[PDB]
Amino acid sequence: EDYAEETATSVKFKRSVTLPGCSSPLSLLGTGFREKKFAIIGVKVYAAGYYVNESILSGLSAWTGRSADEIQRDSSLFVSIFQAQAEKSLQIVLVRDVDGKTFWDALDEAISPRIKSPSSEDTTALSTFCCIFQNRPLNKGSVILLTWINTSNMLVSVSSGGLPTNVDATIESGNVTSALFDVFFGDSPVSPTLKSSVANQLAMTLV
Ligand SMILES: CCCCCCCCCCCCCCCC(=O)O
Repeated sequence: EDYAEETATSVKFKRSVTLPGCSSPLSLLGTGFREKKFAIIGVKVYAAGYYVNESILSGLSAWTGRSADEIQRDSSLFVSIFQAQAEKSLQIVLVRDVDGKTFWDALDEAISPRIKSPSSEDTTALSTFCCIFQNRPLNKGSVILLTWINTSNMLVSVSSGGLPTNVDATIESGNVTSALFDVFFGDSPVSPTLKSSVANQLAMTLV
């Protein structure tokens, strides 16, 4: 159809989308959910959809004909996706309210271990990134867009509902851009389902 459904949360993701600051429409490559245990039982925090400009597919021809499992366990393939000279974006849709401390804790846990010694440029990028979320309630239904323009530039947008239409911030930092990608597609993805979904789709596409 025109929309895909994320199994666990039932959140719908349009298969082809036009995103803020992106010239060409992007195609949905995978979906998944992120769950976390704050107390006793794990709960679903958000649904996520990863999009890519179809132009990056040609750049992954070295992996043609590989299985989903081979693709999933190949770090070089995901690094190649990150390095591709095209636009990619992650659409996060909150399925529960997220308060300030919860948000900062998660951001710190994701960034800090990956950037032990931030450069002045990284600090500036992170400050700009955080400013967008400061004094901003992240209630259920909120949509966050993390768009990769290149290996060092990202466009970030947030809405309280519906796909953002504006670019809230543009940041420059290879370390921050790389760190955020690793959060979702590295060895310990926060959303194993999202990574597996992307791997499966790539296996079908790189045939
Ligand atoms: C566990 C609650 C976290 C709330 C997630 C809100 C989405 C913010 C997107 C910015 C990326 C920050 C990386 C951390 C991702 C994560 O821990 O789920």
